[PDB]
Amino acid sequence: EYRNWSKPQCGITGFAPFSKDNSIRLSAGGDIWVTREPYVSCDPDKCYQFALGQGTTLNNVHSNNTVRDRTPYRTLLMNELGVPFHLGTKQVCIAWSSSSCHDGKAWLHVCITGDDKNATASFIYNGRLVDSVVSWSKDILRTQESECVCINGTCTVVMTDGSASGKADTKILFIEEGKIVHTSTLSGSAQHVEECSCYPRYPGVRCVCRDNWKGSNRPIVDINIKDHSIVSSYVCSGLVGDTPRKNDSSSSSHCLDPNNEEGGHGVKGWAFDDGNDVWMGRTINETSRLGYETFKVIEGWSNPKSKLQTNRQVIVDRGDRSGYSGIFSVEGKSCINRCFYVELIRGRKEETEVLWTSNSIVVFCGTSGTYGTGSWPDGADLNLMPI
Amino acid sequence: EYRNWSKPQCGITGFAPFSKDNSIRLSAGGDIWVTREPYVSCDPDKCYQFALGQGTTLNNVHSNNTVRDRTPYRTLLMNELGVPFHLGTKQVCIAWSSSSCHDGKAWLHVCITGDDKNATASFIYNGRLVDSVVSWSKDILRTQESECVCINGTCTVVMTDGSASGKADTKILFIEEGKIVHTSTLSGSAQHVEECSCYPRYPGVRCVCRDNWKGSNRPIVDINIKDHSIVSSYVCSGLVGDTPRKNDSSSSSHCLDPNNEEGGHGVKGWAFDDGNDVWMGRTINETSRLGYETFKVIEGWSNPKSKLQTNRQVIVDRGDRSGYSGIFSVEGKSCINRCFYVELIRGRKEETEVLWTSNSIVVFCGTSGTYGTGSWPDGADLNLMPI
Amino acid sequence: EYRNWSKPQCGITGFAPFSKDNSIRLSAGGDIWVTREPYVSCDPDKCYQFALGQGTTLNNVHSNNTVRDRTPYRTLLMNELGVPFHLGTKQVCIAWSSSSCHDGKAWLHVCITGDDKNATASFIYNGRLVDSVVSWSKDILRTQESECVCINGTCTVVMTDGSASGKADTKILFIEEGKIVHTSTLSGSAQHVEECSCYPRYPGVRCVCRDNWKGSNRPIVDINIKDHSIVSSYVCSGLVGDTPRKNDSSSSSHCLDPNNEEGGHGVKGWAFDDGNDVWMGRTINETSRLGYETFKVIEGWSNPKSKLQTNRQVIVDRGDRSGYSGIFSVEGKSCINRCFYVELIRGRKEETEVLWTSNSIVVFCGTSGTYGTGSWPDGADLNLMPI
Amino acid sequence: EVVLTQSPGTLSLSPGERATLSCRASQSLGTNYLAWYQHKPGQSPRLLIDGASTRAIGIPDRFSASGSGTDFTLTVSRLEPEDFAVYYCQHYGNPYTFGQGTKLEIK
Amino acid sequence: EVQLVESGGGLVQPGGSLRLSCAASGFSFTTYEMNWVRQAPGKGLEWVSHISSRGLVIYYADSVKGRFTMSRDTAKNSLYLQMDSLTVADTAVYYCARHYFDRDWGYSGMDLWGQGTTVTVSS
Ligand SMILES: *[C@@H]1O[C@H](CO)[C@@H](O[C@@H]2O[C@H](CO)[C@@H](O[C@@H]3O[C@H](CO[C@H]4O[C@H](CO)[C@@H](O)[C@H](O[C@H]5O[C@H](CO)[C@@H](O)[C@H](O)[C@@H]5O)[C@@H]4O)[C@@H](O)[C@H](O[C@H]4O[C@H](CO)[C@@H](O)[C@H](O)[C@@H]4O[C@H]4O[C@H](CO)[C@@H](O)[C@H](O)[C@@H]4O)[C@@H]3O)[C@H](O)[C@H]2NC(C)=O)[C@H](O)[C@H]1NC(C)=O
Ligand SMILES: *[C@@H]1O[C@H](CO)[C@@H](O[C@@H]2O[C@H](CO)[C@@H](O[C@@H]3O[C@H](CO[C@H]4O[C@H](CO)[C@@H](O)[C@H](O[C@H]5O[C@H](CO)[C@@H](O)[C@H](O)[C@@H]5O)[C@@H]4O)[C@@H](O)[C@H](O[C@H]4O[C@H](CO)[C@@H](O)[C@H](O)[C@@H]4O[C@H]4O[C@H](CO)[C@@H](O)[C@H](O)[C@@H]4O)[C@@H]3O)[C@H](O)[C@H]2NC(C)=O)[C@H](O)[C@H]1NC(C)=O
Ligand SMILES: *[C@@H]1O[C@H](CO)[C@@H](O[C@@H]2O[C@H](CO)[C@@H](O[C@@H]3O[C@H](CO[C@H]4O[C@H](CO)[C@@H](O)[C@H](O[C@H]5O[C@H](CO)[C@@H](O)[C@H](O)[C@@H]5O)[C@@H]4O)[C@@H](O)[C@H](O[C@H]4O[C@H](CO)[C@@H](O)[C@H](O)[C@@H]4O[C@H]4O[C@H](CO)[C@@H](O)[C@H](O)[C@@H]4O)[C@@H]3O)[C@H](O)[C@H]2NC(C)=O)[C@H](O)[C@H]1NC(C)=O
Ligand SMILES: *[C@@H]1O[C@H](CO)[C@@H](O[C@@H]2O[C@H](CO)[C@@H](O[C@@H]3O[C@H](CO)[C@@H](O)[C@H](O)[C@@H]3O)[C@H](O)[C@H]2NC(C)=O)[C@H](O)[C@H]1NC(C)=O
Ligand SMILES: *[C@@H]1O[C@H](CO)[C@@H](O[C@@H]2O[C@H](CO)[C@@H](O)[C@H](O)[C@H]2NC(C)=O)[C@H](O)[C@H]1NC(C)=O
Ligand SMILES: *[C@@H]1O[C@H](CO)[C@@H](O[C@@H]2O[C@H](CO)[C@@H](O)[C@H](O)[C@H]2NC(C)=O)[C@H](O)[C@H]1NC(C)=O
Ligand SMILES: *[C@@H]1O[C@H](CO)[C@@H](O[C@@H]2O[C@H](CO)[C@@H](O)[C@H](O)[C@H]2NC(C)=O)[C@H](O)[C@H]1NC(C)=O
Ligand SMILES: *[C@@H]1O[C@H](CO)[C@@H](O[C@@H]2O[C@H](CO)[C@@H](O)[C@H](O)[C@H]2NC(C)=O)[C@H](O)[C@H]1NC(C)=O
Ligand SMILES: *[C@@H]1O[C@H](CO)[C@@H](O[C@@H]2O[C@H](CO)[C@@H](O)[C@H](O)[C@H]2NC(C)=O)[C@H](O)[C@H]1NC(C)=O
Ligand SMILES: *[C@@H]1O[C@H](CO)[C@@H](O[C@@H]2O[C@H](CO)[C@@H](O)[C@H](O)[C@H]2NC(C)=O)[C@H](O)[C@H]1NC(C)=O
Ligand SMILES: *[C@@H]1O[C@H](CO)[C@@H](O)[C@H](O)[C@H]1NC(C)=O
Ligand SMILES: *[C@@H]1O[C@H](CO)[C@@H](O)[C@H](O)[C@H]1NC(C)=O
Ligand SMILES: *[C@@H]1O[C@H](CO)[C@@H](O)[C@H](O)[C@H]1NC(C)=O
Ligand SMILES: *[C@@H]1O[C@H](CO)[C@@H](O)[C@H](O)[C@H]1NC(C)=O
Ligand SMILES: *[C@@H]1O[C@H](CO)[C@@H](O)[C@H](O)[C@H]1NC(C)=O
Ligand SMILES: *[C@@H]1O[C@H](CO)[C@@H](O)[C@H](O)[C@H]1NC(C)=O
Ligand SMILES: [Ca+2]
Ligand SMILES: [Ca+2]
Ligand SMILES: [Ca+2]
Repeated sequence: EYRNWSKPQCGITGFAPFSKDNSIRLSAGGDIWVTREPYVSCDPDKCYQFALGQGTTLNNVHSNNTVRDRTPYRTLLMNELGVPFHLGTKQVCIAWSSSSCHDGKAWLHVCITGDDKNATASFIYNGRLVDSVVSWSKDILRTQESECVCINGTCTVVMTDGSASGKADTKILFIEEGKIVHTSTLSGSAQHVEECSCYPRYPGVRCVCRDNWKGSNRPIVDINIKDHSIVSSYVCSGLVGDTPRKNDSSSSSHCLDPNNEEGGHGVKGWAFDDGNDVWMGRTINETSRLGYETFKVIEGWSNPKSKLQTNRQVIVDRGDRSGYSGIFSVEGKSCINRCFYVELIRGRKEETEVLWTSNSIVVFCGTSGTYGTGSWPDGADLNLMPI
Repeated sequence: EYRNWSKPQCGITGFAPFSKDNSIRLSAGGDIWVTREPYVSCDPDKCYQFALGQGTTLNNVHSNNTVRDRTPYRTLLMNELGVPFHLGTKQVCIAWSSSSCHDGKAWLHVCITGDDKNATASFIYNGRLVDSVVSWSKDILRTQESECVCINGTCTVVMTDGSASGKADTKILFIEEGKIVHTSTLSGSAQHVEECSCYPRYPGVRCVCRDNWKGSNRPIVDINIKDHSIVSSYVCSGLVGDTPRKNDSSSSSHCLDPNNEEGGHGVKGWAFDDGNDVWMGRTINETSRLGYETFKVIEGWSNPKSKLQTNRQVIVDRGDRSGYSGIFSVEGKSCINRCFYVELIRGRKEETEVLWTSNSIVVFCGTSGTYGTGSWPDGADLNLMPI
Repeated sequence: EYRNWSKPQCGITGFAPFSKDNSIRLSAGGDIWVTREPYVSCDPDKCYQFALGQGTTLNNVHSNNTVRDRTPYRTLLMNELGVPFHLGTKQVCIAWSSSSCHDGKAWLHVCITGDDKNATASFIYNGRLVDSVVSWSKDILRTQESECVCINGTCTVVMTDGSASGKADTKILFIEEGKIVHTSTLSGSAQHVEECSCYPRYPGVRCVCRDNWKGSNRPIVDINIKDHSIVSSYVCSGLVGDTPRKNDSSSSSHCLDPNNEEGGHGVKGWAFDDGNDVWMGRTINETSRLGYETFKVIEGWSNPKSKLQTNRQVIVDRGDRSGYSGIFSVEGKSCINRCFYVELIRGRKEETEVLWTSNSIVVFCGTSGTYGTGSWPDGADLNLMPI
Repeated sequence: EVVLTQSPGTLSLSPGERATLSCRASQSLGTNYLAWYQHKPGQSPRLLIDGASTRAIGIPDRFSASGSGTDFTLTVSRLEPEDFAVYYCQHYGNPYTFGQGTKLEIK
Repeated sequence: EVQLVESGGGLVQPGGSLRLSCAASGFSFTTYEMNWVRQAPGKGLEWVSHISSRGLVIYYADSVKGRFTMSRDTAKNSLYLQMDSLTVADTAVYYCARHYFDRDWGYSGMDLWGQGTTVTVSS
């Protein structure tokens, strides 16, 4: 009944289209939730999409000025993958930060809400409020914004608390049926760790995070699900994945330390490893969240100074808007497949012809077959939609 | 658990009304998806309707100019047979071409999306992206737009790639649990094959396709689900079913070759065989997609030069709009029943009082009892509906 | 697994409120189907409401002039008891007349649609179109408009065909898993039989119908589910239940024949027997469908010339609109309970401030306990609702 | 090999009359690959009629079209001041060819 | 908003070369058929060339055949006309237009047009 992710990793030559929600296009006619920060997670049967909704629909007076991220009204919305966030959507907890697991028996939700100083993280398992934690650093407590990973019933959640540009306390929480059985403080070479995309690299969990303080390469957190031992490093490829980043010709990485290049802010993203090569995805524009491309860097997980791509794909066109992206793993018949989702953000603070901010999602999965080209933007026309 | 379609074919004297969705009539008040190219398929319990939605509702600003067929936003929508495509509809893949099977265990979806030159078919089984293929002819890769057929877990999908008026590469793909185990190139006397309506004629699959290049008779593809051997011919009846077609007084067939009569374009349709007779359905107007009638041609599967109808029915009236139609088989208690669906297209490029294009569906099933007369149009009044 | 209705009848002293849908009140804001001719039926777990929808919602341009009863667009809608007919309602067949059973294994739907001359009755069982029949009298083929009754897998449906004021052919059809195994022509003293409310009076079925030709008392059809032998008579109570009817002081029954009193038209209603007494329900106004009261006539099932009432209840008030009402039986723990539903009609042909016609439903069930007084009208204010 | 001869050259009329333009085709052609365009001078061509019978998106109701085989016809039922321009009939099936046009000028 | 902007019109002495460019905004060339159409001064519209969405040049006008080369970049969404050996008859206003090939119905017809660029071959 429990899920242990024991199978090997599927052979990946690229990613094929899997899903699209068309949320903003449907919001022009119809009642659709205003969301942001989505992700995808699958129980052993099918896949579900999650988002953080702002407590209102888009054709709503309350949709005005929804660019904030921490309000008492944001909740965690869950549907099946494909069903748009209509008014029948079940909102499963109060949260302005969230993460979700399925251990093979029941769903686990980690939901952070409350004051910026004193914040509360509720751990909900099987429809019960099983546990709760308070901020340790008395700052904005926050978590992965994507799926967490369970192996043998022990699920792991990475939670950060502290300054965005400075030393912050990051912890890894080991949860069993909603109860927190252990908590390990982060240790290693990664200085700033946020919004991690974790995947089961049996026998453990590997997370690729964002460095929001001093690096444009991504941190790596290796969690030993068993000994509860944490290792930290940086993604070693010379083609770094965070945005803002420097241009390909003038970019660098350290394999151990932040590269100190255009590392002021960032975006949530993903990466995983195929032998020595690294499969990664990033925005096409190096400064704005415009476009989205995935590719493979040869010897990119072991060697810096490597800038040899292969199997490049353009998921979202260079002129179109993207946002947070993340990884989730799907148990196949003989191996474990890796899929990713891209969040396509539309609205205020970058397009001033509307008063709202929302997002749509596009989902791709790895394939051992062949694939073509394309581009799957959001498609909404905001010049005609209601303000 | 697997489905093998071993029972005989039910005795059919005609078809009785089974379902109607009233999509366009409900779209005037309420949020209903803009769709086209629908079909029906049944798991061993109940029946489901599928469609290709344009990523918007009808009372929507994005509903304007939805007559195109290949956009990055079209997805595959699935409900139970009868439930209209409301905003709670689950859209199961990104696709501007599609087909769907149920092998008795899980649903299989074949979904085509992408650039016209590159195009990818994602094969999704049991909620996983199991396989993927690229265009072989670097043209518009396309598939049946109706249900595919599985026998003993091996499902079969007919996919065409190449010029619409010329030699195109058609292949038959044999899929096992989402994985493509074999691929047979088409061989036989059928020159152009598109949009096939396939049914399990145990021990194999028989598909009646459209000839979009040089014939107004329909092609026939006989797939041996076991030896993976393909045979091709043409529907032998003197009353041909494609539109455009010549008048009944002067129409012909070849039983091997295209008739070279009014074969420039066509419409997706169906036909099957009862002994030597052929049960078929076509539009009442010989040039436009207006009306829909089904009948039986005596010795029509065996003899060109037969124009003898019997058991004629008028499913949609001469002046009411129809469109794509197709077949699907339902396992009965002691035999296999044949049903068909008709797509009733409404909107732009034929009715210039609206800016959108959408469809409704009407479903009939074969019966061994008696039946009456009637006519079941779409019924929407576009003079009063929003533009 | 089959349902045999073997338990006794529950002790009934009156009826208690069970359900209300508030369809018209919700239709003012929101998308709700335009329906009429509803009923209720229960599978061994819960209860479902059915209606004949006009293929449109109420805030719709197509809602105009929906007082007709036979259009190509009416379908049969099914929800759980309580859920209003929103746009997610599954419409289960094309029908402008309908009836529905549950034999303990699967649902049976009898659906009549088509031309007035040549009409078709489809018999759908377990999501398959199992059988079909044509009009025998080449007139308006019609059925119970309420639930049918199954005993040991054999379900019984009463279908009338012919003139409304004259001799019409009524038949009782015995169906097994959707297949019509037998058909008995009606025989007995009942001359005109329509819109029967049937209930399992083990070992058979007892139906109380409407006499639309020459009587204001109700006919009774006793079907022997086993020998397929039909008996007909009239409800013997001196307080007759049809409307139009004569005032209590001047009314009469005959217990064998029509009373020939105000028998021109009528309304669908119900009645059943408790020993010699009759439990019945009718409209409070003797000429219009205004109000609804149920009561018990002492020795009313055996003696014409009895006008002794007791246990009277006012389900809808004298000045509030009612309509079709019917009976359905629910299997209890130790006995069989009788419930009824009342259809509250609102709109055109009686209230000329709107262009539509729709209905709501109110459901009561028998009780062995005590009860109070009340009145549960529809409550819609049509002077403010959209036309 | 199909030469589309627009029949009337320089038709002249006054606002509010009905104007009938004709495109005759050498050999018969599929009657669903013929279109009608409007080219007011100093402005890019605008598509009026498609498939020989279908009004484009946004075109007023005045324009209608018909035809079959070798004959094609366009008619602005009630003229307007700004409906005065050159009108082309195009065959966008094989073989590709345009027309020479018809000039509408206010009298 | 979709728009087409043609550029590169200029004086060319006979025997020369000019490259016209049409930049497209609001759509992708990977799904639309693109056309070059010219109007010589005092004559009607003439269809110069047509390219598919799959990248094949389906047609070149007989006069332009052998001298003009029509191409497209699907990364920048640009259409190009390399005109070689320009004669005085090639002085005209040039137009990039767009139509569609539908799987069900077929070719549709040029609904989007550019501003136009004038190429004058002189002396
Ligand atoms: C139909 O779909 C398929 C699948 O979607 C497409 O096939 C894919 O096509 C892309 C096309 O580029 C292949 O991408 C790979 O890109 C690598 C990175 O270079 C690219 O990105 C960087 C950043 O954008 C750009 O800067 C590049 O442009 C240049 O700059 C870099 C340095 O900055 C230079 O290195 C370049 O030379 C350019 O100056 C590019 O956009 C690229 O390195 C990779 O390499 C292939 O080709 C090189 C030679 O250049 C070989 O040494 C190398 O081994 C690779 O060759 C293999 O792949 C080709 C197929 O492209 C095979 O034919 C060879 O046999 C060999 O296996 C490559 O370009 C992506 O790999 C590919 N995926 C596949 C095949 O699965 C089709 O293009 C598409 N077709 C249609 C009809 O549209
Ligand atoms: C109540 O409902 C029932 C069930 O829906 C209806 O019964 C059905 O009625 C239809 C229509 O009459 C029967 O259809 C058959 O039509 C065949 C020819 O197709 C016709 O339509 C097309 C399209 O318009 C035309 O192109 C054809 O015209 C061509 O040929 C005719 C004459 O051949 C020329 O005049 C035309 O100019 C064209 O050249 C047709 O009009 C027809 O072949 C078929 O044949 C029966 O009748 C002929 C004699 O006319 C016999 O030779 C043949 O053997 C069949 O005879 C049957 O009928 C008798 C009496 O019922 C039976 O005793 C026999 O056993 C045999 O079954 C037929 O006419 C359709 O068959 C029928 N279905 C069933 C199940 O009965 C009722 O009409 C309807 N009544 C109402 C409205 O109350
Ligand atoms: C709280 O709720 C309870 C339950 O809802 C209510 O109790 C119920 O009350 C009703 C109404 O009083 C009882 O109805 C029975 O009505 C019979 C006659 O119905 C009358 O109305 C109809 C329609 O208007 C008329 O047709 C009738 O006939 C009249 O006209 C005809 C000619 O056309 C004449 O022939 C008739 O005589 C009338 O003039 C009636 O007006 C009535 O016959 C029945 O009789 C019972 O009560 C009478 C006295 O009222 C007794 O003499 C008789 O023997 C019966 O007595 C039993 O019931 C009473 C309770 O009412 C007990 O106290 C006695 O001990 C005995 O058990 C009766 O009136 C209905 O039976 C009753 N249901 C119960 C108790 O379960 C309460 O009223 C309500 N209280 C509030 C509002 O606070
Ligand atoms: C439905 O869709 C069509 C297609 O987009 C819309 O029609 C188009 O609307 C735009 C904006 O009005 C027009 O653009 C204008 O063109 C003129 C020159 O023709 C230019 O001077 C203006 O600055 C502007 O660019 C466009 O021509 C027109 N195109 C077509 C094909 O008609 C229409 O607005 C939409 N209609 C509704 C009711 O939503
Ligand atoms: C990549 O970015 C670097 C800056 O990190 C660019 O280098 C500068 O470019 C400008 C403009 O050409 C020059 O004036 C500077 O002298 C360059 N400085 C450095 C640090 O080299 C570089 O040109 C960019 N490359 C590309 C191809 O965009
Ligand atoms: C990446 O996005 C930026 C916006 O942050 C683009 O910068 C724009 O460039 C155009 C000229 O190319 C200017 O007219 C605009 O003013 C610029 N800023 C904005 C806010 O629009 C930039 O070109 C994009 N491309 C890359 C690869 O840097
Ligand atoms: C069936 O179609 C044929 C054409 O294929 C029609 O035959 C032509 O009809 C016209 C008008 O009567 C005549 O001028 C021609 O001489 C006929 N030519 C041929 C090829 O025969 C035929 O009339 C149509 N029949 C019906 C009944 O509509
Ligand atoms: C089939 O449909 C066509 C339309 O394609 C009908 O043709 C119309 O016929 C009427 C006269 O009967 C004309 O006024 C119209 O101009 C025609 N065209 C259109 C586009 O409406 C045709 O009559 C229909 N019937 C058959 C059997 O051919
Ligand atoms: C019940 O109805 C009868 C009619 O069937 C009424 O009897 C008639 O009433 C009118 C008015 O009082 C008299 O003019 C007639 O002479 C009566 N005729 C008959 C046939 O008796 C009776 O009054 C009604 N009773 C009540 C109380 O409404
Ligand atoms: C039953 O309903 C009728 C309507 O069919 C009522 O008749 C109305 O009575 C009032 C006076 O009481 C008149 O002003 C109206 O003109 C009548 N007709 C209508 C159509 O409103 C009747 O009063 C009701 N009551 C009974 C018991 O007969
Ligand atoms: C993981 O679980 C599967 C099935 O539950 C089992 O077959 C496998 O042996 C397990 N792996 C390990 C390492 O225990
Ligand atoms: C998981 O459980 C299986 C069976 O208990 C065991 O063999 C394996 O060592 C465990 N692995 C981890 C990572 O806990
Ligand atoms: C097909 O399956 C059914 C039930 O699964 C079985 O009874 C039947 O024998 C099978 N047919 C063949 C030919 O194996
Ligand atoms: C399906 O499987 C059954 C049992 O193995 C076999 O008898 C039958 O021939 C198979 N049918 C086909 C054609 O695959
Ligand atoms: C009716 O069915 C119940 C349970 O299925 C059973 O206990 C009872 O004996 C049956 N009644 C008859 C008369 O067979
Ligand atoms: C119902 O079933 C029981 C058990 O088969 C049987 O004893 C009884 O006679 C049946 N009654 C009918 C046929 O109504
Ligand atoms: Ca950074
Ligand atoms: Ca054809
Ligand atoms: Ca009566």
